[PDB]
Amino acid sequence: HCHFSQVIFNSVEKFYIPGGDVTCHYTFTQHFIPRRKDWIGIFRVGWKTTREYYTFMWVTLPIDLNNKSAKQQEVQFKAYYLPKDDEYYQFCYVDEDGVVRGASIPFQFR
Amino acid sequence: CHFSQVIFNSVEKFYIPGGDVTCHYTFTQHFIPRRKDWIGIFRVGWKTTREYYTFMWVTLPIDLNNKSAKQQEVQFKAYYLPKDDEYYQFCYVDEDGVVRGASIPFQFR
Amino acid sequence: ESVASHFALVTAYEDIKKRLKDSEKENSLLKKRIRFLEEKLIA
Amino acid sequence: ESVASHFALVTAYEDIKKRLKDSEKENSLLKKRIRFLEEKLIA
Repeated sequence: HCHFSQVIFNSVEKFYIPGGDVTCHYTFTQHFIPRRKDWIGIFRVGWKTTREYYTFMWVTLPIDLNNKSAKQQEVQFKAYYLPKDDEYYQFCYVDEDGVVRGASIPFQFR
Repeated sequence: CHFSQVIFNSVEKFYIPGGDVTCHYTFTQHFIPRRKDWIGIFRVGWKTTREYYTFMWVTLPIDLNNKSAKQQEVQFKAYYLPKDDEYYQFCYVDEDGVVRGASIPFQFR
Repeated sequence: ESVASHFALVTAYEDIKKRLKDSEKENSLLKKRIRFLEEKLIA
Repeated sequence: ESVASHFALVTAYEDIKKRLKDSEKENSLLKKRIRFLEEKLIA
């Protein structure tokens, strides 16, 4: 299932402090081409379609899309947009065609 | 809700390896079991009903209107059971291949 | 098919989630007992 | 018909079941510690 692992989420925590901003670190695999309106969504575990996102951020692109060493990026979720319940959430990378290209382990805002 | 017409109950977290496994379930008021319905033991995360580790034909009830006879059981023989540490669950699959119920998961240890 | 497949996995995940919750609550009670006993070896 | 959603849930289920196993291992160690403390304090 390498088609849904073309983006890898790095150093995801089990718990993010409620009320704080969250940095999401991701790595594009070697041959994956990110597009400008790709996005990282925060999804409650168990989601059926990408339209159930809790919140999202557009992808941070490297300015050098051909550099194999610039593949590690991050995006910052502001606390204002984040959940403050006890549900399990994960990061999902969704490309412009709506395909999930990566999914993280779950975490809670606790 | 079509996947909840069969309700499993008394599902243990662990089934003793080497022991026959009793699977307990009930039907919703409308549901009618058919002769080639079956209950599979599936590895959690299965993608099609083809992937069952083993199965049993549903136990045909001898009278399905009694209030003192709603409980159903089917028995899985120990020698067909998983012998690794993966999580498994029961799924009821009817004659047409529709999953009618899925249990909470268990391991064989 | 993929719908029943997903539903069945949600069913599995929801129960393993509940078990983890029960396990954290026991973890928290066990630590409360330890702290109570360790207090008895400070006074 | 896409199976991406199922893959995402497997990823999550896989990690929660690992956290459940670790949480139960830790609870077993906390029970051992309690037993040691109770043998020391309650005779």
